[PDB]
Order: sequence, then structure tokens, then C-alpha cells
Amino acid sequence: FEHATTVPNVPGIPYKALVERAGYAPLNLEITVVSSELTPSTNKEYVTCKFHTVIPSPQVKCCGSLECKASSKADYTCRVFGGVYPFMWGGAQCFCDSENTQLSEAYVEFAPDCTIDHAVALKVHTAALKVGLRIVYGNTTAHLDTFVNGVTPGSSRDLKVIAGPISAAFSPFDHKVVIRKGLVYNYDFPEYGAMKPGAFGDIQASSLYATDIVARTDIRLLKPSVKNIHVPYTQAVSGYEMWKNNSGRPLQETAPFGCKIEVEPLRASNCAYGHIPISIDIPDAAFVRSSESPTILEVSCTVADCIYSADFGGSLTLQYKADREGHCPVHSHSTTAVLKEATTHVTATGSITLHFSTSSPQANFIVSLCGKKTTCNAECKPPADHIIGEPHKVDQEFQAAVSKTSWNWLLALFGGASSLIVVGLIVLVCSSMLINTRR
Amino acid sequence: TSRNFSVGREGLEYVWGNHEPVRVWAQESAPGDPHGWPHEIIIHYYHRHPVYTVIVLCGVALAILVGTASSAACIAKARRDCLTPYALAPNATVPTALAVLCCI
Repeated sequence: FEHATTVPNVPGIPYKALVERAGYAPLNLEITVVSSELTPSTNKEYVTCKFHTVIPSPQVKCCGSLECKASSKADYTCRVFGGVYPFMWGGAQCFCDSENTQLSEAYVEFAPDCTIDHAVALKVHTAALKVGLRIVYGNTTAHLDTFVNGVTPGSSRDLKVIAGPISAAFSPFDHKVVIRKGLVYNYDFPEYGAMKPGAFGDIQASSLYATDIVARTDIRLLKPSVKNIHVPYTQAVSGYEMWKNNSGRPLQETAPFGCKIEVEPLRASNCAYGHIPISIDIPDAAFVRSSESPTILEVSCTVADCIYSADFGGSLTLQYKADREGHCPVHSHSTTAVLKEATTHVTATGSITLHFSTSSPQANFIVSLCGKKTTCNAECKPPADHIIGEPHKVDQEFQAAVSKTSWNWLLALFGGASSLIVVGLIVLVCSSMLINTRR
Repeated sequence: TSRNFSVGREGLEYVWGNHEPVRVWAQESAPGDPHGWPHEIIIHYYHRHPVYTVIVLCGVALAILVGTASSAACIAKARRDCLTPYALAPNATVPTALAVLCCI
């Protein structure tokens, strides 16, 4: 059999459904989202970290000219200076007086500690929702993992559950993401090849051990001034260090819907958003005929005391009279009330006390004990605790959320307003044919 | 120190130092009784959903006002269209049978 249910995607509150077919006893269904995974498709743009300024040993030509050459290292700056006369420990290193030439070089490498301290710039496309379910039908419990795309038959052994498309498309990641030491940031990093000095991504490479490193770190080679041999340089700060100082807080703490951002692979786990249109194909062995299932004759529901809270703050005893032993499922045919227990042991004539949770200020729901649904009436007082450590099992409606006393007051006043209009109209017509008959 | 944080029906997660995240949800423990007298009903629903409660109370006040004005106008024009034509027409007499049935 096929059952079209809309299971709210909140990881830990079971959704209790009752699948009934003609000629078979009703079957209790329980869909629980034990886990959820939001895995986006990633693309590694480059890798950045702190740069190490490599200044090679200076080259001097004592009486002659030196020429700048082209080299493919990261931010290779070369300059040639006219009259130097450099000194080392031991005196002058050239015999000419002012025809000595110096060649200053400075490029950028990857710092040795960058195997641990590095950031990955990524682009993330559409995300995929993969959920784990604990579908309980009858007395068999099935655990399975399925793709929420609308077409994939993700089944554990024979259940054949199809998770339809998510109602709302949500992704805690925007287009560009930066991952550093397991932390995840939402940063608009520069593209590959467009690096700005003093900002994140000033040095880029496809890998840590790549030979195509690109950098733009603003290396200015200055004219030597001291007599001793010197390559004087000035440079911008590390954009990696500036971004580390101004990183902000990660997505692990700024994520919406209470998502747990995890890496390797990048994913958002246990997110509570939207509704999952699950369709189930229950095997025929689970269903049972009505002939050998207990049959109820008269069931009356009385609710002792209730509050509308996140927990099971309600009590509901019902006195039934049945002809035989067995187990009959129960269910609340109301979106505002849910039942903690689903299968109850039937002992001929007796009563069973069932705990329920509600969010309306009233127990006004219909409870079916393997058929023969009955209505319940009560007043649910507001709870005592202001803050609880457990999610609300039932969503808040409007008609449910307004109490019957408030409904009676509003309906009485609005109906009085309408009665004034109708009595005015009837008086108007009465006077109208009164005038018509007067002449 | 002390810090104040607003918790809604959806919840709130706070991490204090190197501690495990702890999540707290908010219930509708609003002052007042939804089942009691109208003013406690109003206090409860105002503390829960203030703008909705204000809209609904203003709507009911408007509904009573237009409708009391409507009934008053209908009775008024009926009174005048019964009185002016012949009840108080010049040299016209209306006896008790068709006078007191509605007049005074």
C-alpha cells in the first residue's frame, strides 16, 4: 500500500501516522528523522596561506652590466642598481669604484608550516539532502538512508520509501566558502588570478606542493644605502594574517536552523527546516485482517488534566469494552495533539491512560482505538515553566491556538454586529412596504 | 556578568567556553488565563502575539461600531420615513392604533 505523508524535517520528533485500508486493521506508522545531511557540490578554486619572502643571494658584477631576466616564480621582482661598491666581512668585494652593479631578487614561497595552517577557497553549488529514517510499521522497525530528490527508491530491505522534494530549498552556504583547520567561513574570496595585496588570497596555488604558485604581495626593491651587502625590500602584510585577525565567527556558530557544519566532506548535518513528502510502500505482511484483530464496541474519552507544553503534558484515560484480547493501535486524528504511545494492550473491559502533547489551549481531538474514533473535551491551562529543554512536538495553528472561550466571545460580538445589520435591514424593508401600503 | 537572550518557539543554542552546546525552547507561559474572564484572555493573547491581538481587538471594536451606527441609521431613517409622510403631515390625524404601535 502507498501512503502519502508530509513528515516535518525536525531531527528527533517522530511523526505518527495511521494507515488504514478497507478490510484490514489500521496500522501504526512512525517516521523519525534520526539524521540529516546537506552535502553541496564543491569546487576547489585554490589554496592560500602565509607567504615566505625568498630573497636570494645578491649578484654583483664588479665592472660590467647586469640584466633583469624573466622567471615564473610567485611575484618575482628584479631590479638592477647602478653604483654599489658592496662590503662584506673582509672589505670591498669589487675593484671598480662605481661601475659595480647589483641584481636584487625577491619572490614568494609557501611557508613551511602551511601544511597545517592553510585555507581552502571553494565554490558550492546546489545542495543534496540525505536523511536517515526509523520507519516503524507494526512491530518491525526499519532503519534506512535515502536521498531527498523525488525519484530515488531508498529502501532498507523491502520498505520502498520515496522521499519527495523538500518544500523549501535552504543552504547555509552561499556561493563562496573558506575552510581553515576545520572551520567554515562564508567569504567572498578573490578569484584565481586576481589577487590583491594586503587582502585574503594574495598568494594562490592549486595545491600546497604545486609549481604554479601565483602571488601579488607588492614587493618593492629599494636602492641599497649601507656599504654592507643588502637587498632592501618592503612588502605588504599577509592577507592571510589580516583575514585571520578579521575572520569573524564561523558558520559553525552563525548557521541558521541550528545546523551542524562539518568538513571532510563539507556538509550541514541535522538541520530543522521544511517538510519531506514521504511516500511509503508497506509490505502486505505487516497488515492484518480485521477478523482476528480486536474490535471495540464503546469507547469514551476523558482527559484528566493538561497543559500545552513541549513535553507530554497531558493525560487521557478512556474506558472501552471489547470482545477479545490483543493489541490495538491508537492515534489522534488532529494536527495539534500527538500521542506518546501508539500500541495498547487490550484486556477485555478496562481502561488505558494515554499521555498526549498539545499546543492548542484545548484537548478537542479525535482518538481512534483501532477504529471507533471518539471526541475529547478539556481545557488546557498554560504551562508553568517558561523555558524547556526539548523541542515542541506539535506546530502552532490559528483555529487551534484560539481557545473556545475567546472564540465564543469573538463570535458573539461579531454575530451581534451582524444581527444589528440584519435587524436594520428587516426594519428598513418593514418600513418600505409600510410606506408603500400607506399610499 | 549577566546577559539577556530572547528565546522563541524555535529555540536557542548557547555555547559557554569549551562546553557542549545547550539548547532551550520557549513555551507560551504568558501571564493570564485563556479560559478565564475576557481581560485575562486579552492579557494572555497580548503577551503571546501582541500585534495579532491588537489587530483582532481593533477589528471587533470596529465591527461593533459599524453596525451600531448601521442599526441606528436604519432605525433613524425608518422613523423619519414613517413620521414625516403622514404621521406629522399638516392637518393630518393619526389615531392611537397606528400611532402607539411604534411611536414613543
